Amino acid sequence: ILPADIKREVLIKDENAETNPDWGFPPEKRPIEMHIQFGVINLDKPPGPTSHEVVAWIKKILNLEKAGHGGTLDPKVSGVLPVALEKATRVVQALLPAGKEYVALMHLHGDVPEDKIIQVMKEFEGEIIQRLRTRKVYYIEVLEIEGRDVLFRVGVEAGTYIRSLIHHIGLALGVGAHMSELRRTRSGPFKEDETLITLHDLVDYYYFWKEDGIEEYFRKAIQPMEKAVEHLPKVWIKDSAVAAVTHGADLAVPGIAKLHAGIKRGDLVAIMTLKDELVALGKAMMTSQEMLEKTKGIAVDVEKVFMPRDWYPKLW
Amino acid sequence: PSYVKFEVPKELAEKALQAVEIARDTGKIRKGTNETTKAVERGQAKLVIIAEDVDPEEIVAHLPPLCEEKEIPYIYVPSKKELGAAAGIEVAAASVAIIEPGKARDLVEEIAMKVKELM
Amino acid sequence: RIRKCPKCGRYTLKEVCPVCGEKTKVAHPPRFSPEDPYGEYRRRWKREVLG
RNA sequence: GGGCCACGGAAACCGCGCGCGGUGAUCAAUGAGCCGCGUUCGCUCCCGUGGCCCACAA
RNA sequence: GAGCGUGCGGUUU
Ligand SMILES: [Zn+2]
Repeated sequence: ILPADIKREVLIKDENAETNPDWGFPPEKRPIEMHIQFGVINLDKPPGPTSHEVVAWIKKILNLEKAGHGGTLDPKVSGVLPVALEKATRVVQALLPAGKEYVALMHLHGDVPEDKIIQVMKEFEGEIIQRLRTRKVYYIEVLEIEGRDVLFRVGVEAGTYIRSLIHHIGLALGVGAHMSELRRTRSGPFKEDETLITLHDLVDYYYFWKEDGIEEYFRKAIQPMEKAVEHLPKVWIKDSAVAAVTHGADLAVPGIAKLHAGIKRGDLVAIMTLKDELVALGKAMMTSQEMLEKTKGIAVDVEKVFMPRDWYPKLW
Repeated sequence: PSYVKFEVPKELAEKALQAVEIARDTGKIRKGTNETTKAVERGQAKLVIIAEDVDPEEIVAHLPPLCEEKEIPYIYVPSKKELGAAAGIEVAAASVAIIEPGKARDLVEEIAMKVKELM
Repeated sequence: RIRKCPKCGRYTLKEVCPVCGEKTKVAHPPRFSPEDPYGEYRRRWKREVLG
């Protein structure tokens, strides 16, 4: 369990608001070219390359020009590397803060009883400090122990170094320790699921689409950028507000249809249409209870606009 | 697994390990997936042998389709551990290709007969 | 060394899921080259498994 | 004047590592050691250049 | 320019 896993109440502000089907393009309605411009790949990085090379490759193979990955994985490490294509690139800034999960293989340098190990690992749940900063360990689970090998799952605040963590466990046990194997299993909303795709599948799916004429598997290779923001608090806006916020208009109360409860001032919120398209990313200027009771005022400072300006009419 | 484009009799697999066993200290074989593949590409491979427990599949799975393009006989064997040991090395081999046959020149001619039957 | 039950999704060093009993597989994706020398042939094998 | 979007706030060479081609090994053939060629993304705030808007959602 | 994200570390203009 990480913080993003909290269930959110949805408060309804305008019960009567519906959406016009002829404006915008809900994710599963985007022509495949357009599906890529706003696409996010949930990539399973291989052992060997740096996160940056992997991203250069993808850019070369799929003939893109923009693409940035989320939290950097080290060369030796594998697993969940979210990769944001083209106009979806910036959504990554919303992944960078969210929590991570790893499965790690710690190898001890001395002999320690299984009970000491586990008992001691589970001291580290809580706060930790690594060289000079203070990160968080959400949970530690010891899967299995073969003599000096300890396989365990760990859940952390972003920016936490597992290598370093393992070292501190080595020291707490006294005999010392080192990381012999690391795999990231979750980064924010990206988990190991049917969307998690290898480079071989991805480039193959690409060629089935480009050279065979079958766009199907490649479409499954790419997720809508809305995905990258699933773990964020949301406020859904009426069509009449959508072109205005895509123009840098900040979102006032009267544009709200529906929001998540629990939003606090300063929080980072996704701004969605009722078709569940991601319009913009922004920062609350009101809590959730304020946005609801109120009827006029700025509810969200719009800071990053993803939705193109021509998808919805300028209803002002 | 999925790269295994056909079944193989028990006695037939043991046959394959016999040839490579022979064609090494006698003939000229090339062990290791990377060498075996270069061999097929160059078309000097007489018979390619493929282990069945190769994980991940992407390591050897390019071979059966490659042999087709090169019309070169290829057979499967149960174990990458025994296929390795049967090639003058104490490690494991996912893939062997006898470049040049030894005492097992007949035993080799016999196998292309039984693979062609299994397709 | 790190393995995974293809059914339970459990992580393990063993070859038998100690959760479900299925055979486990290596957690890591295959190594990839930006040159992909045998892409031509993998794809052939792959298209057959799919149609 | 304010917001949003776009572009601009260097360049090169070496090293580890990694990857390809060659060779192919005294528990790394799922590739040692050696030789050669290659090889690294974006984001955030701030400041210039330009574009679109100024929209409390009717 | 200050930074971040684990991925980079050295010569110079
Ligand atoms: Zn499983």
